[PDB]
Amino acid sequence: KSKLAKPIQDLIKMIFDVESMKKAMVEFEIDLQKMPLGKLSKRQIQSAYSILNEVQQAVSDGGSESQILDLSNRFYTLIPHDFGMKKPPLLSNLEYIQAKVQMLDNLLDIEVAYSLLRGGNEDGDKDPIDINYEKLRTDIKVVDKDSEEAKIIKQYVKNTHAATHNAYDLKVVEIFRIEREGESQRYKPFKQLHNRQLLWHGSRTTNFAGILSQGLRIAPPEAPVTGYMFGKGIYFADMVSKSANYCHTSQADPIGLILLGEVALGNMYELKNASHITKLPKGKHSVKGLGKTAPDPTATTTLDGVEVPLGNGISTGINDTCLLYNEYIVYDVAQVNLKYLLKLKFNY
Ligand SMILES: C[C@@H]1c2cccc(C(N)=O)c2C(=O)N1C1CCN(C2CCCCC2)CC1
Repeated sequence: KSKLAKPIQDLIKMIFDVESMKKAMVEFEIDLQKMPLGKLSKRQIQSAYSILNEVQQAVSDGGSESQILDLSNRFYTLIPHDFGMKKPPLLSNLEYIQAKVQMLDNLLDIEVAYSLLRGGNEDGDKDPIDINYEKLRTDIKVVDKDSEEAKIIKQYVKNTHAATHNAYDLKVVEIFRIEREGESQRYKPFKQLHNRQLLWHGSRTTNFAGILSQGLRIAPPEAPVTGYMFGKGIYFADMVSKSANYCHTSQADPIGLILLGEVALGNMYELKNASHITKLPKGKHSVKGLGKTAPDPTATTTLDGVEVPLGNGISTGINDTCLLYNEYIVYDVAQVNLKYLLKLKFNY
């Protein structure tokens, strides 16, 4: 049996849950009878990405309906969908194409998790849980719920829930301290930057195998450029609930995982409105999209020399902005050191 503490064992089981992967696929409207979990491949997935890129361009540039039809058929022949009774939606609007891009990002992470699960179980000595754990190449510890550390994170959760995000309250079930192999080393130069902040990143549970094993990643050149409010990078929030939203929990499935990462933001190219950044201005290290509401700066604290904006949310006096709440973007994967993973209970 495993010598990993119960919470960590539970975590590993959650991350590698096969039923979760299938449910994710079903929700994406994939036909699991024609495309089962065990048939997902990296190559076939990458290919869908090019079709979506092409059809997005066609729509954007006013190509022919038949170009669009032709591309739509190719996508669906490659990735079989089940629309049940309904007629298959064509790939002729950008909102839908972006939804499909999102699906592909999730499928890739699911392929990663499934391949890891099914590989390298050769050692009959070690408990399967520990074998799977080790595949995450991440040192994980339970943070004691009655430590100053735990106390600070709990407050960050408590205080920074948004007003408009009132469908649920949020309880911290468990806090893991995590350290991905080689990440400290990768991050080390950015310790020289100022304005290092501890920020939220939410994703579906089914992404965590890829995230822990591979770190947070920036979208391929191959993926359409159209859906990203501030270009392709890694996005974080200072309001717990704006990130928690991206867990895709439900009353039916109320348990999610969310990250806190130290993010080396340096000098922030502050923005109000959409813009596809490809290069950052002179001596800027990150982007901040400014929001109408943000934690009160007067409450911000320091955890291990990283800023924790755990104040209750207040008006920022900025109105000429689209966003309701802040978000922060970096453009180099090395500018992130993940610090904690929280198991969250969404009380709807
Ligand atoms: C931007 C926003 C954000 C802000 C702050 C924190 C987060 C976070 N995960 O915590 C997130 C987050 O996830 N966001 C998504 C980014 C990807 N798009 C999609 C657009 C179309 C192409 C596929 C991607 C949908 C919204």
